[PDB]
Amino acid sequence: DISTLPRVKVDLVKPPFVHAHDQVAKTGPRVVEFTMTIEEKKLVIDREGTEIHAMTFNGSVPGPLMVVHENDYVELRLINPDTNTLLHNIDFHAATGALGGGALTQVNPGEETTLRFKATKPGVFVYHCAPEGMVPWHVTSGMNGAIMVLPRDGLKDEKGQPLTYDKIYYVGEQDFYVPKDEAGNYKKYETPGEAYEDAVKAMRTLTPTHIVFNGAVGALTGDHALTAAVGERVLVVHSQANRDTRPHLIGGHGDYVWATGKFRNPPDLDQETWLIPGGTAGAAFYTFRQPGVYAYVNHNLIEAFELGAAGHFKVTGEWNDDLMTSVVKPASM
Amino acid sequence: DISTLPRVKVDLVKPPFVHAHDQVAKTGPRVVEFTMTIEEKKLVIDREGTEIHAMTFNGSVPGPLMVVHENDYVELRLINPDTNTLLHNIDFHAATGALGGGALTQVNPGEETTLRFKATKPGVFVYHCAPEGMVPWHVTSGMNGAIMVLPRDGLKDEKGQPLTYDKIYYVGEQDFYVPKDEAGNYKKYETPGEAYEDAVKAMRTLTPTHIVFNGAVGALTGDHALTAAVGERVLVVHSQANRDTRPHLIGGHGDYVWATGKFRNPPDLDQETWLIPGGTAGAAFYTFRQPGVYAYVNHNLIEAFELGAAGHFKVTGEWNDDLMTSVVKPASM
Amino acid sequence: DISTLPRVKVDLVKPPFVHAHDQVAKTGPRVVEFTMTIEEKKLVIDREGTEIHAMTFNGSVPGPLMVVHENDYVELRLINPDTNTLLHNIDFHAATGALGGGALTQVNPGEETTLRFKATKPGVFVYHCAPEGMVPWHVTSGMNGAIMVLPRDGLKDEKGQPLTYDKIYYVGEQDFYVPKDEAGNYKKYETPGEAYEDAVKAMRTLTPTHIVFNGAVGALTGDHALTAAVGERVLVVHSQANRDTRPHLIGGHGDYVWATGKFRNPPDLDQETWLIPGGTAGAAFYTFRQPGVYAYVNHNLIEAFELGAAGHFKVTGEWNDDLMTSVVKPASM
Ligand SMILES: [Cu+2]
Ligand SMILES: [Cu+2]
Ligand SMILES: [Cu+2]
Ligand SMILES: [Cu+2]
Ligand SMILES: [Cu+2]
Ligand SMILES: [Cu+2]
Repeated sequence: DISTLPRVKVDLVKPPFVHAHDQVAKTGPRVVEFTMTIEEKKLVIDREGTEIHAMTFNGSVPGPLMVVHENDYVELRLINPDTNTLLHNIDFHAATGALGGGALTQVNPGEETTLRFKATKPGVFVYHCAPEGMVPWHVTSGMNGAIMVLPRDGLKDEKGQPLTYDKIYYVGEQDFYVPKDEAGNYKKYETPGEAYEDAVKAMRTLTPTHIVFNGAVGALTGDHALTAAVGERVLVVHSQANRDTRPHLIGGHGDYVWATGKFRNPPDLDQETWLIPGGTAGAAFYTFRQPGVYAYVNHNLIEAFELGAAGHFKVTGEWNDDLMTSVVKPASM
Repeated sequence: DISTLPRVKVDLVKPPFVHAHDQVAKTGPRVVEFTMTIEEKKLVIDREGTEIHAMTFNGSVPGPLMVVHENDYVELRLINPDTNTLLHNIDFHAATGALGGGALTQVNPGEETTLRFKATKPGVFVYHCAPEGMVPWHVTSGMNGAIMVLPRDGLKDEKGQPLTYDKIYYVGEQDFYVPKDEAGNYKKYETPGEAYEDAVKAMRTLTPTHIVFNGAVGALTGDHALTAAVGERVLVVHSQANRDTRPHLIGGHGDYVWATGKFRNPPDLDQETWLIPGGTAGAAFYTFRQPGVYAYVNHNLIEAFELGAAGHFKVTGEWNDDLMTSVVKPASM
Repeated sequence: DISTLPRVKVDLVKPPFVHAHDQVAKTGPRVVEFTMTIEEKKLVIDREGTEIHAMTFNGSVPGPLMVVHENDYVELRLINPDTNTLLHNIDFHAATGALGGGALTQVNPGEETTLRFKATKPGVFVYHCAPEGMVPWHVTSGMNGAIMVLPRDGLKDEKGQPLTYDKIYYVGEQDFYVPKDEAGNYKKYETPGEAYEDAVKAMRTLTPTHIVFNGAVGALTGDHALTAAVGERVLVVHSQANRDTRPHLIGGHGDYVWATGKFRNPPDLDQETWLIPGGTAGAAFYTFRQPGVYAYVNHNLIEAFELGAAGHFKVTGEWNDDLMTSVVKPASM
């Protein structure tokens, strides 16, 4: 009887940060309450000032990471304010039935709905909007995020021993298909409805114009680089709702990787690069051993360095000359 | 001595259905006899009436699923009637030697041949036509299917416990490259030979014009949706002879997945989406828990919903409100 | 104290061959010394005579395979002669810190440097050039290779039993983006610097013009086919620094495959085809059972047979009619 269960309200945070949670469950099963408000908004996605009409959960691309434990119930209040123009819904890949919830959560502007589902399988999972006839358009306008369903006893390695992370970040990777004219310049529009046939044509090329982390070129750089210290254990959750990616930590590794995101499987060890298929969330665990700047990229390096799928970590601490050293610094022959 | 073995004749069925077989072998090793007749034919592949010259095994795209057990012998009588125009052959990825059989099965119109091979490795495997100099053209005209080599003791989970399916379906996914003129309209042709240089150019774009299940947009919908009941265990075999795909059951999961199709490996558990590389067959096992319509898609959602790689399941039975429920149906604020 | 360790000098060989090494380590940890000289050079990459300005480690595309054991130190002397025009560096995916070494190995023409790192994780790994602001351009001009870090006790199967290879080959797969004019003809250039904005535009299409093994169409054919004998155990290391590939041995299998290349994981068994993500090296072990010609391909068959990603094995020995035979050779009905 669900009404006998504790309820807990979560207040979400903006990616790449993740709301507070406990790895090992400190309570029995609960109903975990979340609220998200849909926001259609203009977003500038590159250095050149290219502007799109983004479709967001809670104002960000990606939407926020939700965290529960296996056999909790997720109860989502989804709000579509009357300042929006389009119908939206939500499909959770974590959920069972009704198109992931999509068939039950169609909200017009000015409506809201509350969906409950049981989180029966542990892992990281994509969620995304999916309105009938308009699915890729909403997804590729930014309307996707992820949910993490932790095992009740937290994460385990390939030998069943505990893995505990000190920090967690969520990297949402977004492929955009900004329409171009014949000469190759992007079109700008007053409303989201002003793209539709042009959006379909752009999408049908299967060639993104931009591929970004956290909604824009350079979003995870500068004052907004990810941070860690030497010795810290970091979990990086990465999602791609529509298109394959291949993450890589330049200067590091994925010590334990669940490339397709599902924690009942043993992790793959010592990965250089891993493939997260489109429509999937994955997770990588790494312990930093060297200080300095790292680049976290999609290792199609054109996608990384020309299209935008690159971020930075800035790591503090002690350099280890045993692991790497410059024996003879660059100099003339 | 092969002549001392039983012979059994199989009569194939059209995809997505699968001919009758036993999961656990009820006999010793056998010579399993199959006959396929090659048919070049016009196929309408979309709602707009786009017509191609398809190259088929047994009249369908994909070709039919063949089912044997490990250490059976497969004996295929391959017929190329004189009503066809092209030379064809067959390469079985299940087989060892002679380019999968391709070097031994070149048949001109008006010829036939009989190939035998031993099915030494368990799994699902692609088969496809592969004539020297014309390989991608034949494959991407539809001339591919799959073969399942079951372990003699049937399928097993990650703990070595039995997995028994109640129903099986075969989803062949086909990338087509229909040539376009400068303005973007498809060209139509009187004969298969009328494409060749234009076909090569279309293929070299690496951008399919259509990606379909069972040979056409919408083929696995309506009266031709896949069916199941709540509680039934379903195996879905999926193949892609040329290009990566990432299947996903919208509203469900792959409870046990062999993404690259080979049954001596433990399955991956609880998959949302999985990557089947081009040139591979994979298999997913799911037990339905909720009734209703499900969409089975390639989760590049542009490929699914714009290019055609989407089908439906229609599931009968009892809705489970514990797993999912609408707490507050969509309504005005 | 590293100065107390033995030093051993390796003399590299041209791909697809691999320098001499021992699978099971016959010594304790060592400092393994390598020297590579960067060469910018014109390369003809296809049958039509298309010429690019390649950027190479040691004169070849790919760069040579380096082989060490886990917990050895790699000490690389990297030389950029004054006959080159560009700055270069090196990032080892095997290494920890400083962008894989890239931050420590920037060499102008006329400079050299010596980097040391500890090979702490076993596997095959990509290495590539990565100069700030010019990363994909250098990589997709050929400036990448791989390093194998063997476990000290050699390779093991999924049951922890030894796997010993008789022969090893290294297949580097390269995506090139040769700029085209409006009509579709390739542009030719006097210097590497003559591409830059045109190179970026070509890359941004995400559509390679050529995908080759060992630096050219047909490089691993004819007198340069790979060779083996029936009964021989062969390890094929395959790398792709920028773009996914899906290798397949036509007529064979990957008996044991580490698709993402990391030897602390059990291999996948009986693969038909496997996905090596861009930015990764993988390895496949096969025992030949049939003589004849095999084709080793990327199983996007357009990429193989139209764009160049195909090579051959020529295998000597005894045909096994139990595994495959032509029962009735092609003939008229
Ligand atoms: Cu939406
Ligand atoms: Cu989805
Ligand atoms: Cu054919
Ligand atoms: Cu094949
Ligand atoms: Cu370089
Ligand atoms: Cu790299």
